[PDB]
Amino acid sequence: GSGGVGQAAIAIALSRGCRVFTTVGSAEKRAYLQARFPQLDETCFANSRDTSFEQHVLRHTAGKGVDLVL
Amino acid sequence: LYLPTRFTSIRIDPVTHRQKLYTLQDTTQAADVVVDRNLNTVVAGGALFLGAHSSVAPRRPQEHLKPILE
Repeated sequence: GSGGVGQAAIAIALSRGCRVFTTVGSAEKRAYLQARFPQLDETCFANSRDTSFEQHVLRHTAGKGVDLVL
Repeated sequence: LYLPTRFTSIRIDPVTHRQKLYTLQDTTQAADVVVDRNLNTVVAGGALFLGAHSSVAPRRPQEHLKPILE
């Protein structure tokens, strides 16, 4: 999300009112994003330098998963 | 009836394992197992499964056990 096509993907996906899940490497990027898009929960963020993001999406998704992955 | 068929990622670490283990009053040895079906992961001691997909098998009627019906 922190990056080029990331941020536009969010903004667009949000415009069409969607549950979003983004990955991001920095603790600081968590920051910029959380700011730039207010509609983001802390549930929205998982890591990106690692496989942990899977477990995370599978939790707050009740083991159903996401409808599109970018 | 369900046999194993795929694992996606097993990860065993016999060091942490020795550690994760304990001793019942029985004098026997055991450790805690946990299953997180929303994440598809079984953990116990030092062995961590991931995506351990099992699957169906046909029960084969052994007709040296057909019942006498009277």
